[PDB]
Amino acid sequence: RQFGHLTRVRHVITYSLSPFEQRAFPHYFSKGIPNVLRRTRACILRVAPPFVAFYLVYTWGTQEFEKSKRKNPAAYENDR
Amino acid sequence: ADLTEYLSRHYKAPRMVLAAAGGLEHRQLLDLAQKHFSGLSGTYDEDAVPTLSPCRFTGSQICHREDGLPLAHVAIAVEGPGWAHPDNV
Repeated sequence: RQFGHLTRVRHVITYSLSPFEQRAFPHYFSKGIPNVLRRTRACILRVAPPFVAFYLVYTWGTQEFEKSKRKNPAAYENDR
Repeated sequence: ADLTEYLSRHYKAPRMVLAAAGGLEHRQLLDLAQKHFSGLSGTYDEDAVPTLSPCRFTGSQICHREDGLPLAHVAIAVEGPGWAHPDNV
């Protein structure tokens, strides 16, 4: 496991450019924000709904905890 | 058409040199050049005279990966001086 003994690669050509010759942030807001959005659209459907379902169970459970904490109308009413 | 146009443009007298070396008399070479080479045209059509625009050197890499070949060949270089520069020495 070293550079030279990794694997057999053939017929590939890699064109590169010096970091001083090229830019650091090439088309960052131009090409990026769309690419970021595309990536968000790809994942969102798989990622979000469980956290939404958590939020629903969270607020509901806290709501129902506050309901059960509070008074009830059958506590000695219509019973003097 | 391309070959003949390339010839007609670039192969001309002011862009050319006749060199010689050995046992020969400069006067005689000049007579031979006058007698045979003076038939070449001596300037342009007022355009078509290409002059060299300077070439941009770019620090960069090219890596033709090919494991089938027996020995790796590497060539690394920085930007050169040009023919004129005394630094060459």
